[PDB]
Amino acid sequence: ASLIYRQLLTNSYTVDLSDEIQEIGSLWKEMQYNRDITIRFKFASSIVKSGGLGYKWSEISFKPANYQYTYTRDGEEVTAHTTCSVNGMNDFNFNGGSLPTDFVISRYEVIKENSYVYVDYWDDSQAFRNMVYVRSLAANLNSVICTGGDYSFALPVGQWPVMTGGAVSLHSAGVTLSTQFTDFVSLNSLRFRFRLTVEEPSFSITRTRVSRLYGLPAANPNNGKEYYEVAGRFSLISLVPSNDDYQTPITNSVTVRQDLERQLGELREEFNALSQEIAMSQLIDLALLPLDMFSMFSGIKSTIDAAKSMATSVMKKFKKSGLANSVSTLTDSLSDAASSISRGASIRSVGSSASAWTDVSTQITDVSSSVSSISTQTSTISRRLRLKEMATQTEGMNFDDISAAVLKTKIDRSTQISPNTLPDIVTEASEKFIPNRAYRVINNDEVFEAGTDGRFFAYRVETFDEIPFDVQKFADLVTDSPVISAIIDFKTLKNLNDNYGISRQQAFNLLRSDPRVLREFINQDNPIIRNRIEQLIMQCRL
Amino acid sequence: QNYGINLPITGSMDTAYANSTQEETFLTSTLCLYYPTEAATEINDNSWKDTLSQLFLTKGWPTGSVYFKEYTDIASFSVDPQLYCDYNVVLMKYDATLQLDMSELADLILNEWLCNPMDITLYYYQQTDEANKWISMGSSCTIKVCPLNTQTLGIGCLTTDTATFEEVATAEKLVITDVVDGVNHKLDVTTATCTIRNCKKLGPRENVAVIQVGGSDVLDITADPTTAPQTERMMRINWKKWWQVFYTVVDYVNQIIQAMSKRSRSLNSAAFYYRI
Amino acid sequence: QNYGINLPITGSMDTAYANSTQEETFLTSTLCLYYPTEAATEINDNSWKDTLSQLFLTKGWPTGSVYFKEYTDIASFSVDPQLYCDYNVVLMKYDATLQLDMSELADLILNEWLCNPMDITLYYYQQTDEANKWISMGSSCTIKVCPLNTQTLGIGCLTTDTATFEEVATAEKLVITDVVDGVNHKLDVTTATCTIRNCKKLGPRENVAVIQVGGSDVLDITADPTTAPQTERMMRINWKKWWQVFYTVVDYVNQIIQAMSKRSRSLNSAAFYYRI
Amino acid sequence: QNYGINLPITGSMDTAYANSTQEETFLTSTLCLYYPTEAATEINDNSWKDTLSQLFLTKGWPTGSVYFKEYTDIASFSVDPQLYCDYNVVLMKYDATLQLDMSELADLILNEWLCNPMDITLYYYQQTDEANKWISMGSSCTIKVCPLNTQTLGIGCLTTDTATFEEVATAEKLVITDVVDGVNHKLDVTTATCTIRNCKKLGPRENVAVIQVGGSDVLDITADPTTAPQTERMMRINWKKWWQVFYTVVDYVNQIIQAMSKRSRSLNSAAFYYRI
Amino acid sequence: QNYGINLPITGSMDTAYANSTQEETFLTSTLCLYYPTEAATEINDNSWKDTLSQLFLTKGWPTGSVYFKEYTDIASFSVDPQLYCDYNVVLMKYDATLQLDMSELADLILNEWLCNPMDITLYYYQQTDEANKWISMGSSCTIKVCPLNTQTLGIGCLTTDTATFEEVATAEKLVITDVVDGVNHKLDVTTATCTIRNCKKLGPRENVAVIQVGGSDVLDITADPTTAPQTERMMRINWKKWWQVFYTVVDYVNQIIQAMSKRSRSLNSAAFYYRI
Ligand SMILES: *[C@@H]1O[C@H](CO)[C@@H](O)[C@H](O)[C@H]1NC(C)=O
Ligand SMILES: *[C@@H]1O[C@H](CO)[C@@H](O)[C@H](O)[C@H]1NC(C)=O
Ligand SMILES: *[C@@H]1O[C@H](CO)[C@@H](O)[C@H](O)[C@H]1NC(C)=O
Ligand SMILES: *[C@@H]1O[C@H](CO)[C@@H](O)[C@H](O)[C@H]1NC(C)=O
Ligand SMILES: [Ca+2]
Ligand SMILES: [Ca+2]
Ligand SMILES: [Ca+2]
Ligand SMILES: [Ca+2]
Ligand SMILES: [Ca+2]
Ligand SMILES: [Ca+2]
Ligand SMILES: [Ca+2]
Ligand SMILES: [Ca+2]
Ligand SMILES: [Ca+2]
Ligand SMILES: [Ca+2]
Ligand SMILES: [Ca+2]
Ligand SMILES: [Ca+2]
Ligand SMILES: [Ca+2]
Ligand SMILES: [Ca+2]
Ligand SMILES: [Ca+2]
Ligand SMILES: [Ca+2]
Repeated sequence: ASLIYRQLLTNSYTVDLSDEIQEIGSLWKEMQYNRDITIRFKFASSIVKSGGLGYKWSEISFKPANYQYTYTRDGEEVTAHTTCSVNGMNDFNFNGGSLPTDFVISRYEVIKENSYVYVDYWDDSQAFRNMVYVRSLAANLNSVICTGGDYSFALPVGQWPVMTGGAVSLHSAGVTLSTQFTDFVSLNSLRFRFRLTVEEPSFSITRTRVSRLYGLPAANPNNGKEYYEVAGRFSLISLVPSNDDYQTPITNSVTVRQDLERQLGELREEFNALSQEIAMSQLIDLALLPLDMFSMFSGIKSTIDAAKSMATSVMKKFKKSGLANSVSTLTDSLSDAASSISRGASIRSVGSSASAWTDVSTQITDVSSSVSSISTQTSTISRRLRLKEMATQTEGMNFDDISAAVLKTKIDRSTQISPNTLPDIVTEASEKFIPNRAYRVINNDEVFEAGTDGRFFAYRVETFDEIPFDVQKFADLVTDSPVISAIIDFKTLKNLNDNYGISRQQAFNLLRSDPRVLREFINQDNPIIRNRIEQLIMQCRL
Repeated sequence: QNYGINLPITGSMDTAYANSTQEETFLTSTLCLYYPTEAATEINDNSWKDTLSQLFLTKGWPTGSVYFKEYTDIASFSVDPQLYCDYNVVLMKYDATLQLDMSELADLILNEWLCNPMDITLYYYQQTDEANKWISMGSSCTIKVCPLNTQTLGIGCLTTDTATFEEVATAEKLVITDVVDGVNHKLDVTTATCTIRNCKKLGPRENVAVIQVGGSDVLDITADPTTAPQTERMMRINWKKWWQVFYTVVDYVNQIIQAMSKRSRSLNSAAFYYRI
Repeated sequence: QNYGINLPITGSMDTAYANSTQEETFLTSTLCLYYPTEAATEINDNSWKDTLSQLFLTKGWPTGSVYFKEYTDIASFSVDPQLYCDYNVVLMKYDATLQLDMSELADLILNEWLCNPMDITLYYYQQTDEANKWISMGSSCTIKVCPLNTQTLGIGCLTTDTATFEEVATAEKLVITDVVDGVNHKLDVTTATCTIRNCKKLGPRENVAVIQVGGSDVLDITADPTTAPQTERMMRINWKKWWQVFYTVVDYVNQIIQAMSKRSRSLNSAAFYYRI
Repeated sequence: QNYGINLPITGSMDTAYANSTQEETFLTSTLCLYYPTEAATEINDNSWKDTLSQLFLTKGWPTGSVYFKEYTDIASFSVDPQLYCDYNVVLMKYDATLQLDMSELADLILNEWLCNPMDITLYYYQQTDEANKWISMGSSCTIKVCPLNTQTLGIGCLTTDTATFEEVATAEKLVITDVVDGVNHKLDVTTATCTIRNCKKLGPRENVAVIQVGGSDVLDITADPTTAPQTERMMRINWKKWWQVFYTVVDYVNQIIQAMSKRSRSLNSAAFYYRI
Repeated sequence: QNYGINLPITGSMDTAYANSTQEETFLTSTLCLYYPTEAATEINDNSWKDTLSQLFLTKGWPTGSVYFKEYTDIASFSVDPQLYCDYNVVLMKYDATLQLDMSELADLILNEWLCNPMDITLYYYQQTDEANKWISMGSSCTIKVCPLNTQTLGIGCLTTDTATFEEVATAEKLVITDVVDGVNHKLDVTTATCTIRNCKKLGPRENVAVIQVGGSDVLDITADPTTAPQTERMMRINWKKWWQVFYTVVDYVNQIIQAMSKRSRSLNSAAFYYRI
């Protein structure tokens, strides 16, 4: 289950890829609204003429156009407002010559297959005031044909050129949420995308060497039509805040905690309270799942926007936390130690040979309690054995597995979810879950053990009796050999052996944190292992 | 109590019976008689309440325990009826034209209800279980309901045009609406004249007995069409004069209250618990 | 499930699993704020209720859980107050001229009262024990009392002459009368504009808190002179602006709720004791 | 000392008491008596300071230890009060109209505070903890608050239009503002007339005692509505003349100092510790 | 945790040196630069503060963590200067005519002074030990002193006539008076124009450093003639351009801060010793 953390870090690069496009871009009840809509829209034309005698036009281009109308839907006269715009246009040009006399078109816009037509749509119906929290949204529409019409050019001399022809089919491709800016309020609207397909009518300009040109110029794209109409259906699923099964809001304009809080302050208490209802054996079963990104983030009942960015938002927050910086510092220290036989003096070794895993550092030191040097050394080492946990250099199930299992079983139960809450609750959970955790390394039927709390223990596997802890041997063992998380750490092991005489195989498995022995002991309702796992779960307190 | 509510109570099938407690029950309780105005009009006496109190005392009630509440008619009494005493006896005059209303009144006062406010202008409303109803009372309540579908569109009604809604109650002092469960309904009611609440029937009341004066067995205190239970608390008598009715009530107060039970009078006098 | 009986509950003094979730209160329970009209006047914002709901929602209360109720003044609010939310907070402004009234108001809402009807025309009334009071409410309650003797004749008064009655309340919107126990009294009350009820103080009303906005501690919710308890539900805050008062209420709403408990009379556990 | 602050101190429960240190404390400390100007006016004497110093000398304070500081009134004294010597006794005259102000002054000088500057013109501000408040003082304060949402838009107040902001103070010489924690607030303050700081309550101030001259217990030195502590350093006395008040202070100086503790004096006399 | 108690510290000599804390202190501490107005005049740039902030950021200080305070001249800066940053550096221009004043300023900001009030009108004053001085500050101080013999009679002066007193200051904006210890002096000071305080020198002030721009080593921060200690917090630089001075300060900010230490008095460990 710890794999999720690793994967987030591993995938953190994609987060950057998101930000780029983003900065290029700019309980609950499900209620359904399938509505048969009729989008009536149109284009506008900007015809800016150049100086001189009027033979030259500086620009003849598209311009967004607004439209209002009323139509019948299930016997309801519904007033609708739409705004049509275009994107990705081809800037053709005509250059009759350098003289002021010759027909010149500096830049005229034609929409082709590489363009897109965007249409905001709104109405005063119920469906369009329930779409603040949206689960799913999908619209189908019959394609429409937009043909270009005639447009004569105002030359006072000679034949009048005419812009005839031109046609494109708009086919529905995608619908999203959008906003209409009024004078004093802001309206939620449905913005439909339409892909263009060139059609047989080819637009040409008379008095010119222009023919068999395809697209839809901006000159007279309406072709005299009052509007362009597409009839279809849009399906919307809205998440309405409801705390009882008999009520259902007509409108969902309700405020949620994240509309007012950006730093979750009291949701920490919600999580700490949720911790009570956690089962033990089933938690182990969940912790043994290789929880990947899909498994972790598939079961959350999100909104339309939240699901679209859950993984990358979580990862954006993830590649900043103390865990990510600790991983980065460990990697840099290892690379520096490997990169130069120059500063073995700067680093001081608590082992036979120098290693980044076995270096002593700042440790401002705590005179509050009489502290042995060995305790400080072991604590400093264990704080990096945590990065060993998150570097696939462990053997048994690790504390990170338990942390991930608790995180999953809590986020699914927690009713507090939002595009900003899941970030900083996954990351801060990984940071603050099980802060005091111990590790052990086995060698020649002897177990060495260290803890971030500063407690160290050396003992024998066959019989759990403590041994003079041999620093400079625990360090050499721990730099290379597999490191085992101490789920059933020495004290619990000795208590269990004294009270519940365990077999050689059971002790073997418990030492290496084998899941099977753990779950079998839990199923027997053994108070000691249950107590230890309860302490571990309550340590996952965020 | 509350911490021991979900605990067993064990009793041997040989424990000796205790002496009669009706005397102490009368000495420690209060009795309320609800009668129409026409009863007092026909009696045509001012001291009749005092005489009834004295007769009840002859039947074992301390002077001060019997109270008499007068209501105009069944319809008016149905607007937020109040049950004051430990024991409530309601003398409902039978009118063949108000059967449903009578039933409704009985259904309200013979049963415990748990009710919530209904902002019909802001929410659609479902009835989740057969025990869920919509109790509306006021000066004049007119309820119009539009059943929606899974797509929040009215069925047989235009969700915006109230004129197409379905009339389930018109100018009602009290009405207990029961719609199909699991269906969201859009409601429009004369909110200025009446209040509508989403209520749950919790069970019987056990301290309100309805005596129907004249008529036949017409009360139906259960919305289920295939049940018309006649509990011990709903009695029926025949009458030609009201003094005989009151003498019958006094002389058989022992039997009337033997069908009722204390421990059910709420702290509030209202006919339903309310949760806003 | 066992509702009519008080069964003992046993617990272990060394029991583990002291879990908690105050969030259960926020999402399941509703909050009601009762404030005077002058507070809204001074605030002078047409959306201040929305802002306060937002701020409460910062504290975990989902929108729609918090309700705001307006009352003109202490005297008007005292006429049959109806507090229905799960948690009730009453911002009562201090008026040095209206001490007793405030006390009475608090005594009515901070305690639980079991009230029976009073027919002053028919019956003479005693107060059996220390918890027995006579609570009268209405637009103008004027209560005059004539104590009797064992021969039923008045003491310092004539039963047939109300002019000699000893006035104890004059034009009161709410008044709690305490007279000598074990003495019959003839009561003259303005029944047209006032209803008087014979009430027993069962105990504290856990889910009602009163925040006194102003002067010093003056409330006396106990008729006994020797004791003037100040329970945790009787808060007191100094003020100059009402926005400050409401901000203090919202910021410390958790402590205000902590000082309160669910109404012991309003849950299924108390079923068939008095109410639900 | 500082390196050993986080070390245990072990003491036997049988160690002999040391002799009284009251005499040594008086011989090695300084006392400040803050009184209103009306006290000096009513006493109407030019040598009363000398008489009080001599009377304190009779009580053990060497000449030169007692100091007398005069303030015009609570409002003027509340503008950055200065506490000069080891023991500060503030005689605060009670006016029923300024209760909150008195409380604020007490809450300023009876507690340690850690304040930081607030650039209300540049940034929005939050109150992180219940111990966090906004203390503003000067010639005249007028604080308008606008809570914002996650999108920085105001709530019940347009960000640009200060006229829509919520007023919490007006022409205040001192005010402690407490807004809902975790919500960003845009502040409009009369920075020209008064300064606002983001302050944190560290704990009690042992070297400052406040004697309330007349009135009742009205001081509230905690913003929490549920708590209104009356610490040993908050005295209250009744008065008809100021000479009696001063004689009472002198005679019971031992008790007053007993309610206070040494080592709480700072180099600076300010009412807070300023970090910038 | 254990405040007000001096516990011994028993560290060992073999524990390894910790990593550099310079970066963390720069990240978590604030720096104040005090310079004369002529500096900003000569620099003649409206954004020089921003450039210096950016350069300090190149040296590791977060943007906005460096404050630039301006003072007119030494005399104006000696009017109770308030140094509130974690690290304070005072760029003091040298003037041969203002040597003593310069020293006085240093003696007030490079040391720690526990000051108690002085009522010259009421009490006579003596300086108990060599660490006790009389610091007077304000618009203009003119201190005249009359030593008194054991007969409380002036020595070379008349207690009644202040013209016979001895002048120790004249029109001073700050002066540290050191008189013979153990002698009671009658003081005549322009109290209306400036204030005097009895101050004990506790020890060095570690967060304040003084950089003398131009001149020679003239500061004498000790009243003792036999000692003229140039501490590590007193720097001296020769200058021609103020831009050069500021570039020197920012370039060697590491060395300047190294010479300084966190104010021992202003921090949590000093709680109930003098502050925080
Ligand atoms: C209380 O919490 C503990 C751990 O926090 C958990 O084991 C227990 O099941 C919870 N609830 C009960 C009722 O014991
Ligand atoms: C109950 O009734 C019996 C017979 O009527 C009588 O003798 C007895 O005293 C009564 N009381 C008790 C407590 O048995
Ligand atoms: C304390 O007081 C006692 C008795 O009053 C006296 O004998 C002793 O000298 C005093 N001082 C000490 C340090 O015990
Ligand atoms: C520790 O000291 C080294 C040696 O100079 C230095 O490079 C490093 O930045 C210091 N700090 C940390 C956190 O390693
Ligand atoms: Ca009816
Ligand atoms: Ca219809
Ligand atoms: Ca139904
Ligand atoms: Ca039926
Ligand atoms: Ca009389
Ligand atoms: Ca009253
Ligand atoms: Ca009584
Ligand atoms: Ca009392
Ligand atoms: Ca004030
Ligand atoms: Ca406003
Ligand atoms: Ca606050
Ligand atoms: Ca308080
Ligand atoms: Ca000087
Ligand atoms: Ca002289
Ligand atoms: Ca001296
Ligand atoms: Ca010297």
